[PDB]
Amino acid sequence: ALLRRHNNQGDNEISVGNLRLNVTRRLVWLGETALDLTPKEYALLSRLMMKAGSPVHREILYNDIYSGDNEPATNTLEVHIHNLREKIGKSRIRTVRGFGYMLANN
DNA sequence: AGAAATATTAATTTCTTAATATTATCCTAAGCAAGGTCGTATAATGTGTGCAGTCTGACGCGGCG
Repeated sequence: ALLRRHNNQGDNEISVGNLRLNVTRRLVWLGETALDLTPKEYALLSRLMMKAGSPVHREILYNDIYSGDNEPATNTLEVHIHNLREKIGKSRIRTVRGFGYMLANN
């Protein structure tokens, strides 16, 4: 409840185009079908959709999926975004060099 | 049943190359404001410190008879 009221502005459903995300139920809906999303990809997608339209920093994402203790040594955020874009479509997740990524609303 | 060891899918770093698109040097041409020099033909021809308040006592020393 807390997380939802603060970040998702109180709403239980994020509606961006054909993407619909129930953050409380952990459910992602491409159009009307359901998607099998790994934990990490779910976290990334959650964050991008909550801050709809506005690019999120790379470091914000890196913290958001990676617990302080287990921090890897190589390219992971990029691969996770790649698979998120493969399961969702290259159009949704636009790349903003230097300052992370952005989910397009328009 | 409550763990307690095992086989599977499955979520996931890790390189790797290529690649792929963005982005940021670079570099020279050119341009514009700024800084430096010349050129002036009525005639014009010598000076300001514009003073300075005796400090001062030996003392050096150059004279100085």
